[PDB]
Amino acid sequence: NPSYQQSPRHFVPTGMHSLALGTNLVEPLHALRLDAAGTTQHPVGCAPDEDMTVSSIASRYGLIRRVQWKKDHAKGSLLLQLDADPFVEQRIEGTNPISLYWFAPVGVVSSMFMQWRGSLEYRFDIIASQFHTGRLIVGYVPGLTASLQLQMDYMKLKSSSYVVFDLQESNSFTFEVPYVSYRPWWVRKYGGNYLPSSTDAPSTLFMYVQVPLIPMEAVSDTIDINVYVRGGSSFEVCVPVQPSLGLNWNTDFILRYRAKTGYAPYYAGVWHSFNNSNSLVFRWGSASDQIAQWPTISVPRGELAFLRIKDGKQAAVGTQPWRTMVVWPSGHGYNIGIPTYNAERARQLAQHLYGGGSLTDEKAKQLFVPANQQGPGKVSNGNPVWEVMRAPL
Amino acid sequence: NPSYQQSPRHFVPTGMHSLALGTNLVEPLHALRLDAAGTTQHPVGCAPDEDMTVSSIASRYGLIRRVQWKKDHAKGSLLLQLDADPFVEQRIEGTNPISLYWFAPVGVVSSMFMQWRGSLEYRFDIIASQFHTGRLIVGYVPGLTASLQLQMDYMKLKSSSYVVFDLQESNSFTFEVPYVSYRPWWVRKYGGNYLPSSTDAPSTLFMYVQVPLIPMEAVSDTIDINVYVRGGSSFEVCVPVQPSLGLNWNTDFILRYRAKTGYAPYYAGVWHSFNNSNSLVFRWGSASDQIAQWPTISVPRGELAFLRIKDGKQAAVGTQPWRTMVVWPSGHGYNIGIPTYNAERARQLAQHLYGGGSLTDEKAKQLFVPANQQGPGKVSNGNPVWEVMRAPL
Amino acid sequence: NPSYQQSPRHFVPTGMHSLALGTNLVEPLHALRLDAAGTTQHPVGCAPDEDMTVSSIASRYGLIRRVQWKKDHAKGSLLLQLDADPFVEQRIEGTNPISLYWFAPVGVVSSMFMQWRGSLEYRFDIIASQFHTGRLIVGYVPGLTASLQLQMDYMKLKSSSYVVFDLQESNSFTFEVPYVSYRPWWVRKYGGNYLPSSTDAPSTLFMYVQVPLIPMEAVSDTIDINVYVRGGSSFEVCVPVQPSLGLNWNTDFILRYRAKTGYAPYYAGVWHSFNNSNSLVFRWGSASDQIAQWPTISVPRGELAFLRIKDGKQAAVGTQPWRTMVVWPSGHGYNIGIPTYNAERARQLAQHLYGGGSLTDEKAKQLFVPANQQGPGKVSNGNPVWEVMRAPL
Amino acid sequence: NPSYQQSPRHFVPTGMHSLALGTNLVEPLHALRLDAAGTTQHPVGCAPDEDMTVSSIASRYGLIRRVQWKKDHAKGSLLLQLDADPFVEQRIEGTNPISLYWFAPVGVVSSMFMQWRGSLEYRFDIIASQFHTGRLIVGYVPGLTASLQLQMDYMKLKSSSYVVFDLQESNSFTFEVPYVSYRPWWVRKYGGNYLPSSTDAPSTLFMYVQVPLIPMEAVSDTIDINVYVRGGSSFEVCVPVQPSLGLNWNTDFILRYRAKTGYAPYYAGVWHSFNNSNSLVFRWGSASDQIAQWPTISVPRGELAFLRIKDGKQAAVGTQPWRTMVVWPSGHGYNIGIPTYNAERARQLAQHLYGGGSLTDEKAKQLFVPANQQGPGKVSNGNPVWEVMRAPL
Amino acid sequence: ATSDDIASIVNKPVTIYYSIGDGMQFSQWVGYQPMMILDQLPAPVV
Amino acid sequence: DLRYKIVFPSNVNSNIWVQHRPDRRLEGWSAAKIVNCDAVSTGQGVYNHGYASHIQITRVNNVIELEVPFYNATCYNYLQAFNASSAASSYAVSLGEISVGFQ
Repeated sequence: NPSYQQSPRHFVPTGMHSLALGTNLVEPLHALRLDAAGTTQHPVGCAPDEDMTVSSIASRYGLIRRVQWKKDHAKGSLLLQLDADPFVEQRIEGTNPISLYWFAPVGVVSSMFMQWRGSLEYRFDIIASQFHTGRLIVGYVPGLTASLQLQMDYMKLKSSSYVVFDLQESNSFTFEVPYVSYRPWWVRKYGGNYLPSSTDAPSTLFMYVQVPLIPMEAVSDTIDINVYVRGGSSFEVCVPVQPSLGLNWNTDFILRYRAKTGYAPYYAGVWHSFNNSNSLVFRWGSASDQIAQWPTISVPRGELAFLRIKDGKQAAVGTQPWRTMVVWPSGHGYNIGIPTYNAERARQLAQHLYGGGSLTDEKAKQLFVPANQQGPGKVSNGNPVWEVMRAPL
Repeated sequence: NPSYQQSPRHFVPTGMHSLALGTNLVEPLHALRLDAAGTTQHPVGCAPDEDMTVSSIASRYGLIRRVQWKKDHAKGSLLLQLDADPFVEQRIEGTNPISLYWFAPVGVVSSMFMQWRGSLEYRFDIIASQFHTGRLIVGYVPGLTASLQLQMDYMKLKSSSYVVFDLQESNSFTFEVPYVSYRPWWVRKYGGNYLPSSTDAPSTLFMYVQVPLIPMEAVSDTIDINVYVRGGSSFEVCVPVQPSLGLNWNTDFILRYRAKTGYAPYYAGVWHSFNNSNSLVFRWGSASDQIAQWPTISVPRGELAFLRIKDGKQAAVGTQPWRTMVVWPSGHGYNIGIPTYNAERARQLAQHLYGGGSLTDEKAKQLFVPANQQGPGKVSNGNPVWEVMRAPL
Repeated sequence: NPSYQQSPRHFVPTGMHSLALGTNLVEPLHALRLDAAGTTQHPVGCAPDEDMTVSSIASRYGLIRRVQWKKDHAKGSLLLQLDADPFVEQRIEGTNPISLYWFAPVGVVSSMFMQWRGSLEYRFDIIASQFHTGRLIVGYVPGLTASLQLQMDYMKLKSSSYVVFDLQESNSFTFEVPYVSYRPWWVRKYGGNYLPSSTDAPSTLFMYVQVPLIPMEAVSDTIDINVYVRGGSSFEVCVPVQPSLGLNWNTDFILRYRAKTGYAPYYAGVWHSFNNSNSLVFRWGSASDQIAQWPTISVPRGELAFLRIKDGKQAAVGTQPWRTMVVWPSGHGYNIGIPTYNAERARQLAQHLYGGGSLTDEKAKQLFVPANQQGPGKVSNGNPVWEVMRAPL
Repeated sequence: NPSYQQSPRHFVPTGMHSLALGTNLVEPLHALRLDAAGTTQHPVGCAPDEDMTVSSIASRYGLIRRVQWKKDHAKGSLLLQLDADPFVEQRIEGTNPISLYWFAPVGVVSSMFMQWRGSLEYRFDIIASQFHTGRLIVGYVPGLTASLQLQMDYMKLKSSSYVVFDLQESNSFTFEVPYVSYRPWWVRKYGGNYLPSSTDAPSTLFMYVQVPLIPMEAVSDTIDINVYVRGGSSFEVCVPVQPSLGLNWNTDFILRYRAKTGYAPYYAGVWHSFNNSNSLVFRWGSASDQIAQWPTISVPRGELAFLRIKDGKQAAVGTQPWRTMVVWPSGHGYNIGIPTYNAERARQLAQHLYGGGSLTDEKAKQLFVPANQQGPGKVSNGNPVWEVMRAPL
Repeated sequence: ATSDDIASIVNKPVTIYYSIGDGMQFSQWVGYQPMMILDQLPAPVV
Repeated sequence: DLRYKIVFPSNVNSNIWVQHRPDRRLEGWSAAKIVNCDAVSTGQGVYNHGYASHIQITRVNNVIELEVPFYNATCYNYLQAFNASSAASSYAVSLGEISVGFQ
């Protein structure tokens, strides 16, 4: 047993590893396995077939648009205008207060990333017979603002890049979209509910009618056109951010009087600092000074306020549901909630206090609920809403 | 002495090693030995002979069943039906409230593991002379539900896999059970007292009588058949979970009024916050505010309650055993236990308090036990049960 | 300056090294030297000659017994019986309440270890001339219990292993003791004051007189025989435990009313929680609530108790030595010690309190010592013993 | 990203490196430089010439003694006796209460070390012409005690080692001192102000007059002799301890009533626990219970005491300098300092309290200084001394 | 510590342990003194 | 051998010692359990000298991880619910006897 007498190491401690890095490190863990060298396997028919790859997701066509192209559409009538980005929407006509949207897979996989660049591919499938004859431009104008979305025809379109397609016997084509910008990447269309981060398209795609439809008298006069989107061979995305899209699994949103957050559920119990434990006050726990805290109601001179719970079934319960209360400073730096037997008592206690009285006055004490009404001391159902009852004083 | 000026390391601390991993790591310890390189030895005749190996445990036959096969058993009478799993039971006819069971060693070693698969081997030893003549099917039906455990004969058995055995001169055979399932492994039969984890067998084994017994007039008319189970050459188990079986060394189970857990043993002492240290109250320690805490008795309007210990020998002791008490809020966020001299005093104190009184009332104070009765301040025997004494008020 | 971005290490901390291991590790320390590579030396004549080695200690003879062998000792009279172990004792006839013992060095070095095995060597040096003639057996019986220590002669000895020695001209021999047991090692004779760990010898050594002494008329009729013990060439000990022997450097043992341990020395000072700092109470420090705590005296109904210090010179000192006091609950979860001017006052205060009174009564307050008697506030001499003064009440 | 699942390291933490080791380790630091590989340089003329080396310091002669050797010195008169150690002193005749001393550099460099050994070299430079003729012994006696420092002549000197020097034309020589002891090293002469660590010399050097001086009538009759000391070629020191010598840069020593240490500076402010914040008491801070604490004055029955600051300019200041006060127990485990307007009030307050009164008495309260006299609440100048004013009571 | 923090240190235990180190040599054999047997010590009877 | 990992409470700070005494024979399956030391009569309650001990600093970490070695003088030990017949059979049930104490 020799003695090690050299100088030791001299570190810096931190409490957590790389919460963001994920590629070229070896993250140590407490693996809840039995073998330390054991990993997961895939034998032999339950092997992966689809690699998790953004260039494999964006290379898949998604139907985004249907367009009716009719016989009475004149020479140069607009069929569609849309944005040269993966963020192309198809709104569902639902009755929900928040509307759902269909996206291409390139748009879903580009919602997670901040910046995109590359070519897009719009597949136009024109459902027609071999007896329909027509001709249309799929054009592409480099960067347009919102005021230049109008003042658009088929003639200003032919100044920029455009493709004229004839429909005789082949009823499908694919327009590959150029990527023209002042910037190598392009910041995405929507933010993570940060409305001062909105950005429109790099450029705008149009589809006018160069030659109108001539159908024969034995076929229909209307033709459906499907528009499919996938990110082309040069499409790529880089920087991961919060995705601007959400699932529809829980399609429930909550728009922003009750206890301050955390101070619920509460029950009516006693406290040595409120009338020497002789009267009920709302508590959020059984331990030292676990007293529920309540917001200050805005009350002008000449008025009072007290509280009446909106749904009595949600109230704390003693010998009765505690459906009415007065909120008042405790003297300890926060407001306490003082239940009463009924609204009449609450109104009389609020009258006393907003009238200039004190919680230590005999008139106030006689309006409290006595400690022997605590009963089971059941807690409220969560943090329920109370109506603020206002009156002139 | 040069100065080391480079940048040091940057870890993450954790307080404990792998509590679950056990194979391919080197666990550092404070070994309570003298030599750091010293391990345990086995010289030379106290060497291990049996390796701790699940394939060596499950390869051992365990007697699970005895079946009487008689002369008057008709053609096709059922001898046994059982489950094609290691979890085959033999109940002991004991008088305990919880019943013990015999298992095969394959079933005991499979109780510790979640999932099993492979063939089972049922050894049938038919104790007969060479003058008994019979013939029986040991059949095997793939997956049956509980409603298909009935509607079973020897004729529906012969649609599935079955083996017909003749008994002339060889009085023993071994049926190897196929493993037919939709799942590579199979989740075990019982859970760790989680009744929504019950799962029946993958399949069902039967044993009917194909040809009835013809005994000679000099031999018996009844024949014993032993059924032995061991997991076959392809049997294996994988995932370790909580074992669904327990030992019979301590065959004692406890089915779920006393002090809140931890607040016992207690003694009757004094407290500056209960009548200024002048009266006895139950304490679980001698230090700052170590006051015993007690559950709230459910008491409706129009009643009272007090407590009377079921066994006085278990009571805390001062100048007397403290066999009676009243429980009441302390004013500090929990209920205290206040001993009385007898049940009459306890009833009078409960009358006062449930009647609307306070612990600070002179009428209440005069019903407490004075501090000079603390005596030795002996603690209760554990946390004993009190009877809740109820009366109309 | 590149940035190190790989994942760091993931330890477990402990506060102390191996407190028991000592052989094959390198224990790091803060060496209070100047050179980190510097060790201790032995040049060149102050070199070690004796290696610290248990086989070198146990190979040294220690005189354990003297035996008078006389002329009138009959054929077969017992000279010595003793135990075949290193734990052979020679009691000193001292006047101490605990008796000292002489041991062989093998017994001292075997007291530190739990288990021993091997041969012992008893050297018998028979101090005689070349004109004394005698013959004796040094025998050896394998395992005997306490009830078989009697019923022993020289004839039952010759059934087991024995050696007959003739005394004509060579007056010394060495009997090597066999090691016969059911156990490879052997647990030592005494425990570390744990009396349910006592174990007797593996076997028993005897020495009878085969042929009685024939001395000539010119020599003496009595002969001294020395018995020396050392552990033989096969003796060895293994497991280190607490040694069952102690030194005689401090031959002082302490057999088990005063302050609770730690709450002394104390002085009489004041406390805001005892009569609002107006009266003296024993304190073990000057800081917040450093009040001395005192055991509860067992006092039956119909009696009182107070305390009178056994040696006044050891008392705390104010304007006088505080030789008398009453101990009473403080109201804060422990008993305090309240000095009085004399025994008469102490008896009157105990009468008041055990009579049903309170420390806040005017009658009690007038029996306390006032704060202005604190004087120098000198502490007690350690934690001195008080006599419990009892009286009928 | 693989997962590291092996077992991690298992250290012991300590808070500081080697505070004493300095040679063969690499001490890590937070160097306040910019380059981590950067050290200090010496280009090229500001290079070190003197190595810090104890054998280079002790090899330098330091003048320690001057001796007058006269014509009328008889045959054998003592010129000097001194100690054969590096600790040879030359006292400066200063007027300081602590005296300064001249040392040789060998003595200064040996004061830092505990143990020394080796030869010393005394250079005797006898300032004479080539017409002075004399002869003297520089002798050396091995170990002498203090009682053998006397009974010394030139004849007992010649029993030990001695050197006789003739003075004709060479006026300088060097006596190399032998090192004769029972111990390889030798513990130094003085300790670090630990007077039970004093040790005298290993041996004693003498210088007598073998042949008296014969000067010619044209030269002087007195001759100066310088004695220089340096540690010889075999001198060495080993163990570093606290050095027994101090610098004369700050030649100021402090010989051991005021506030307890740390409780100053203080100001007169208020405290809720002293007359409900209505009166002044000395505080050492503005926070919770930062009250100055004061020693207990020893006061016998029949006397009082109060305090009067020695220098009023050092007093705490409110509406006036607080030059007088009474010190009394606070009731919280320490004494507080209570300022008064003047000595008369202080004497009247001390009379009240040492007379049996209390700080809560109206008579005491009326002698305190009211809170409205706090004024600026200026602190004392450090912890100034107060005179203890005593009077009969 | 100063005078205020030293009040929490009073009556607290400090234990000191020691090993023998290395290069530690005992160099003269002396026999053992009279020992005392530990389970022969009296028990604290009540 | 065996491996023991003892987890102590959190808000305690005190330094904890753990000794292993392989001297205590096991007398019956009764009192083969965790025993709260309530009084000290023999050398059982006291921290003894010569045993294999380790002290865990609760301020650093309130868990101790130790390895109990095999120190019986036997070929094996019994591995059932032990029934005490003799005195020598009591030495061969457990490895030793672990005592944990606070300072």
